Amino acid sequence: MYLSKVIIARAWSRDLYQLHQGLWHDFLFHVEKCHVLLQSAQMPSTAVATVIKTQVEFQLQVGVPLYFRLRANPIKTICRVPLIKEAEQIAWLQRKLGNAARVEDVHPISERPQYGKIQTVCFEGVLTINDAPALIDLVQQGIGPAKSMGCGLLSLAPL
Amino acid sequence: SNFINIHVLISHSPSCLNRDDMNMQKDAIFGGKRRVRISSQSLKRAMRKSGYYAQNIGESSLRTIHLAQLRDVLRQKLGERFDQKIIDKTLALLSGKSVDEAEKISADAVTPWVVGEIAWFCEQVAKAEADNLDDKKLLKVLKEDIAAIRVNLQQGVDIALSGRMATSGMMTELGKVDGAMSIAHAITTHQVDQEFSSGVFYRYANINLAQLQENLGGASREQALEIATHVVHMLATEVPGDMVMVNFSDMPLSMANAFEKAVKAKDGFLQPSIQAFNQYWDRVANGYGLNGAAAQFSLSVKQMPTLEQLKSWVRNNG
Amino acid sequence: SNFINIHVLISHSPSCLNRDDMNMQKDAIFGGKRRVRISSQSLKRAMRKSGYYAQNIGESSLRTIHLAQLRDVLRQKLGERFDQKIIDKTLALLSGKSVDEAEKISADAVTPWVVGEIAWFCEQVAKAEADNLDDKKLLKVLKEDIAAIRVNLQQGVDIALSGRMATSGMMTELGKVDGAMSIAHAITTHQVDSDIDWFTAVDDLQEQGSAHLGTQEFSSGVFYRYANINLAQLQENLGGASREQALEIATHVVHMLATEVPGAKQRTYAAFNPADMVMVNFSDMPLSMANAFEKAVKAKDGFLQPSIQAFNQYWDRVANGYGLNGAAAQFSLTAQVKQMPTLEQLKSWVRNNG
Repeated sequence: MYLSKVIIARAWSRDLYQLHQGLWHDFLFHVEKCHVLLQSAQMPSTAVATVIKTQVEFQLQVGVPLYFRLRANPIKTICRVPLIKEAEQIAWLQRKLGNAARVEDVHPISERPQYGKIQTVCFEGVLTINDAPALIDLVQQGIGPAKSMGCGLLSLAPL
Repeated sequence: SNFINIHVLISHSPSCLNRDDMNMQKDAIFGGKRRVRISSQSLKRAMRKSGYYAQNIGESSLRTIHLAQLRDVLRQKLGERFDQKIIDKTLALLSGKSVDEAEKISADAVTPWVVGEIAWFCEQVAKAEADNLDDKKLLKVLKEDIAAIRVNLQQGVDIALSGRMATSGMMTELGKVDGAMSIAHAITTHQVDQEFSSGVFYRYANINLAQLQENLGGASREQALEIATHVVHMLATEVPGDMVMVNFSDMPLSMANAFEKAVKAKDGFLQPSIQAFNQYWDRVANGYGLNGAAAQFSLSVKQMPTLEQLKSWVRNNG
Repeated sequence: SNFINIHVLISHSPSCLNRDDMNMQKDAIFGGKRRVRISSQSLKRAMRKSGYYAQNIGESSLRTIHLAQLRDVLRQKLGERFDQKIIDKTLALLSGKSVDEAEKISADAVTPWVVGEIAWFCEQVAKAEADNLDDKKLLKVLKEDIAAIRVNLQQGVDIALSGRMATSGMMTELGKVDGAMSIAHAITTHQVDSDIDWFTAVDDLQEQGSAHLGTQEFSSGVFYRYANINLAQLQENLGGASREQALEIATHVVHMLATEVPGAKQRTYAAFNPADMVMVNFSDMPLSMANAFEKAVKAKDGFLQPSIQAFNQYWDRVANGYGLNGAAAQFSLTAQVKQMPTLEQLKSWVRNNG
């Protein structure tokens, strides 16, 4: 797996839809500022997508505390309507995390809407590793819908 | 001593407490490091809206700027006791805004109101009406006994605790209240970016006993000491959405500087926080020669077995 | 050793102790970086109005520009002592304005008054009235004994410390006072990026959002407080007080500078912190230590600890480089600096002339 720092020329970075194409020329990305973090199965440089820096497969361990950040699209369905309640969001997060890890503490930041509409929510907090390999697959696959719209990328950090 | 300083070292989650306009958790820089923060006005509304407050202190204050839906409410609450005319004149003279059948009338700003206090003014507007008292003269008569008005703040204690500001009408001279309680913004004692740990927040508040007595129309120190105890409880328990220290002094004193150098601990913040608090307290009382009546409740300066004992110790002065 | 210098490092919790007309924290560029700032006039009025002042020093001066209101206050306080005519004339002579029944009589500017001083003048005016001495000769002879006028400033020590300016009446000649104490603006030891408090005002009667929204600037900071006293000038401004009596005033000031905090927004931010270091020395020339923090102090386990290290390191350089001796004592929560474990111990060291 490859962890990267990618810059996508402002000309390209006009709308959300244009974003995944530039990096394509699946994988996972999260917008930092267009500044972007790129998690890819292959090593990532186009004139439309310059690469500042790029390879990692973590050892990890069981029962280990880690900081985490994740943009996601928590929604219901009766159209994919957003989950606005703080309780629903935190419950949503632990659910989709399954048995990979438990949510010790988390702050759900109801991000500003992006453009059909996409209501993103950034979950920040700390986890402890319950199922180590199941956590990796969750990272390498992403979490939630609108995964190509910057959502779904789970970032992890020690303490 | 006139000042009672409350030092709470509560412990809980550093998340989902107090948000800003960007729906992010409030913070603050202290000692050059980030601390999670809960605003003082957040704490105060959490207290006066809680059940404990309603059970021990009484009814909260009606804080509004919409005087038109307000003029409804006092009509539909003081309907019997006062004439529909007088009930409107009172509000008009009080706020300065000429009352009408408008359904949109706004005061200068959001001010806390007390129904009991307003009911009192009506009685004076009543005696005015009967004895003919051109409002200008009436204002003079009422200026002579502010204390006889502050008594009605026993209904709205949160006002007497946190004050009230007015820039319009008769409330300018008669309604200005300087809050008796000074409360800090709650901040963590440690750097919020080893093992997972909960957050340890330092809370500080103090009460001007003499001011509180004055704001309540000349209440006794015993009555004020009672309210003070309720405050100690709410500040030590309530959480928006461990260790308690109380001391008497002639001048207010915060212990926030105990945590100026942020607390570092690989497995739990409470214990080194308490030590940091104790270390600093010793240095301050020693250096500044403070001898006021102190009392500390902590499971790890008269020590107390429980919070309720400390809560009773305070009620008996020192 | 006519000057006693006062150095204070005092750390405050998140607060807004002094703000401008935009309700934003006062600041200052120093060493090329922004420092949160407390104005020297804020400190002085905080001290002037403090409980400690009223019980250790006395009653503070009456500072006003409204002579009609001052006329009524004087007519009340001195009404049993002097005739109404003596009180008026005396006020008219001192202010240079006509004191009648007018609802509004304004002075040139805000002026610090002392009721004891006015009373003393009323007696001279009374006697001059009896000797048929006109106002010109009265002014001529009063100008001969200024010291006898300055005695009354013992009932208004804030004037003796901070001076007085007059542009009308006899105060132009008789009441011009040059302050004995020089005080700096309180400046943070370090660069400060101020925080902002998004606040809200929940209307209990609104179904919508809050009835009012807004922001408020605030921060924490390790402030440096500086001041000094001209002992000779203080003795002078008090009518020729003793060196011991002047030192007594100084120690009260030393106390308040490590203790008193402006009440601005303290009801909702409560940064009631005492000083963490107090330094006092005697010298022939006033000496500030602000250049210890010209290079802004970076945090290393807080701002307080490296601030004091900066202060001490620079203090040693100045003392060595300029051959700076003179009694020096420090109180903290250079071998020449006698360490004081207690503030009270330090205060008595100053009363004892170092």
